[PDB]
Amino acid sequence: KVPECRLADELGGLWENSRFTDCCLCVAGQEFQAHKAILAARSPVFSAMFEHEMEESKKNRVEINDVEPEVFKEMMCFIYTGKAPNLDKMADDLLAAADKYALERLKVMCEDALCS
Amino acid sequence: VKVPECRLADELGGLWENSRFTDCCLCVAGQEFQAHKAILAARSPVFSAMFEHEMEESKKNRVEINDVEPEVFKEMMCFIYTGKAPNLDKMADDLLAAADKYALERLKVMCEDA
Amino acid sequence: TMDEKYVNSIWDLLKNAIQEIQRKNNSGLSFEELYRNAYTMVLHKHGEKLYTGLREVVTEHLINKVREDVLNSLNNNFLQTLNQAWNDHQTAMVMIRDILMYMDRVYVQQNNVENVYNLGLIIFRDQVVRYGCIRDHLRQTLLDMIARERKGEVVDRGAIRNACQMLMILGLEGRSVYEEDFEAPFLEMSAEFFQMESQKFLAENSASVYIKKVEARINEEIERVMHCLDKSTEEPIVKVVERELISKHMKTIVEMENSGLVHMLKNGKTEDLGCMYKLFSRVPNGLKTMCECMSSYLREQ
Amino acid sequence: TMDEKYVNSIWDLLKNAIQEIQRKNNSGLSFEELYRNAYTMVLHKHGEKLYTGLREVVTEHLINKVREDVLNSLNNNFLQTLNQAWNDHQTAMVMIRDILMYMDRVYVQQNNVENVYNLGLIIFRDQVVRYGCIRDHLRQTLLDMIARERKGEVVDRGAIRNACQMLMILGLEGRSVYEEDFEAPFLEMSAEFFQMESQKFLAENSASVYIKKVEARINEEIERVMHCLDKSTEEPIVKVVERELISKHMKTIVEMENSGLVHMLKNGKTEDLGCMYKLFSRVPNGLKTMCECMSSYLREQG
Repeated sequence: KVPECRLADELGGLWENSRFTDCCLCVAGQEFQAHKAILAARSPVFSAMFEHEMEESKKNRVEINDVEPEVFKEMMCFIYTGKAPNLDKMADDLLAAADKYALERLKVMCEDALCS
Repeated sequence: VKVPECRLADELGGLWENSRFTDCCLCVAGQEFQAHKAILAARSPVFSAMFEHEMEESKKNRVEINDVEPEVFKEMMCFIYTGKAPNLDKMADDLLAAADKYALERLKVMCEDA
Repeated sequence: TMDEKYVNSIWDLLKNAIQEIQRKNNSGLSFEELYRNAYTMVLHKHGEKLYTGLREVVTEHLINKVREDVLNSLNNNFLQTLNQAWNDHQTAMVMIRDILMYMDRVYVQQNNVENVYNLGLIIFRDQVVRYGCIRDHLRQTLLDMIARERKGEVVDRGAIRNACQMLMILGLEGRSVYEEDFEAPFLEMSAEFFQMESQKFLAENSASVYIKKVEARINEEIERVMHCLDKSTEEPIVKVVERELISKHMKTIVEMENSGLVHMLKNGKTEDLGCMYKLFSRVPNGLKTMCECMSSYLREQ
Repeated sequence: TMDEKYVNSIWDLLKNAIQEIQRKNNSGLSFEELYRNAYTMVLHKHGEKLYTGLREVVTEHLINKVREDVLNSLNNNFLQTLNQAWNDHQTAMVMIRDILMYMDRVYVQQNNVENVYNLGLIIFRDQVVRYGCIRDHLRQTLLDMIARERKGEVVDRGAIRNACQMLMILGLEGRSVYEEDFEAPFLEMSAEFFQMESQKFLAENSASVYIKKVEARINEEIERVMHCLDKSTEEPIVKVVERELISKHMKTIVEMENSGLVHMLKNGKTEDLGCMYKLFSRVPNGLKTMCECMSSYLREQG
């Protein structure tokens, strides 16, 4: 018998364990390590941020001041694994965060929560 | 309200199939392919070790493999990125060898079904 | 209004970023910051002010700075000046699109306006490429150098290729602009040229040389289209040269004295008789006519 | 024998590479090439040749180079040198096990043999740390530090801690090596010291002071475990303190002529009696012993 796919959980490990990371996201002064190619494949806003020759591409660093780190952390979990286990607590902000970074499925997952 | 189905395998597929933001090169049978170290490492402990150590591949960002047919390689890469092996059934014997060599368990089982 | 004084502050920073991108000074800027700022003012429903300001800024540049570069280059390197403007314009727009990306997503379809990139294309086409003085000169330069190549000269095919493809892109996923600006005047002038040509070539009174000359021209009109002009132009140009070199003069060709199909038959010319089959088999009544004239010679014998 | 020669041939490349890694020359090597060769031996049913080959190449290095290096450092930065060989070998074995990964997955468990890293550990253990002269010197160096720190000296506590942890790991996820090579003599040596200490304390000639001196001794020995030794040694060293200083002298502490429990129990010394209850409750029959000396006394009054 064939095991369930494991893509999500394995990718999840890269973010959890910070393996082979290539950029730094400073969120309200908290530095987080991540991977350009993965943010880019999942969010066209991240993708455009890394593609151009702007301060973020040059320094491999993003300064994010409008997202709370717990909320940012849930957004990142979604980016890498497609899941957001803690969504119910911050559904309000996460939805605002999802919409800013064009994470479409996440924006709808959130909307489902706000309908209750 | 309706939650759309998960799209992680397809979005990631896009990095492989369009060579976007690549950091390493794999030369197979004289054909160069671009890949992502983190993605290969996460999906294969063989690739993971390979890029963890201070060995030639790590130093040059380049891997020379002469043991896998390139269409089989291209399909292994396809599973690594997306968890899908669309052309498995016409290459099942060779895709098996490759998956067992690079410690891709679920692929090895998928292949074994022939 | 305090809330509408902030909103005007965001646009100023944004209008400044766009001009700075317009000048090729991209590196200093912060994508997040600019993107966040444009997001914010759309988010607050100021989408309209954003869009209108964008239209004003892009237009002022292409008209005050961009149009003047091209017009102060009319007699020298006009094509390259136009092409760099176009290349520079594409480059800016790709970075202005992306910082304004949220507007493309939640504002522009919902208000039935063009998206950012297409707006840039529309402004560039109307304010630069279609501006009377440039429009006419572009067309003349393209056609004239094509005319010169036909008279034997060597011209920069490269620039003709770049210029045609800009016209294409300016058609928005369609070929209207290339078709109205270039292809239509091109077909009009090729007709008048192959008309004069064929009458000059028939003034040779030699069928086989007329046939070889025509094939040469036809092979070349096709090679120019496939390597320089848009590939959709193939059919119209072939149709134009076949009508003017072969269809209009078939009876004249097969019936001309001392060079006509009868002269070749009696002589037994074969190499010449094959080259004539290959040419007339291009046309609608082309072989049918050869068979009529040949009938009349077989009639006697 | 031509398939013999082919497999010999592949082993030959590997062995060479392994040896370069052992000399830290790894930068020139290709992980793909080495892994692929190792994989090809197992794949073709020659995991035994690979396995027994790995055993010789690692044994040869540890005997000839690593051990000689250590033997060159007796009484000359011995612990630092042993620890340095320990770290180098750990780094080497991490590179090697990974090149032989296929083997750990496909051969090792199926054939009831140790995985690669543990075979590595077993050889370091048996060829370097338990080579006669090194094993002696490790044990007495460590014991001599502990015994001098007891007397007031300041010794490298990190070094001891690194040596113990090493001994731990060499026991394959159990304490057998740490226990036999360090702990068993540690306690034996410790017992001798405490018994001597008990003779001093008994010259001070006060029960409450003996009792306090012991309370402080237990605490010194617990803080030394937490900071230098494997935590699993806490209970064992505490049992020896208690045996040597309390169980072996309890009647003598309790029945002391002037400071004895009877002396306390009449001179109204509640705190001291308390300090005495805390200490005697630690050991078999400690309270029974106090209750007895009390009981005779209470019985005597009438």
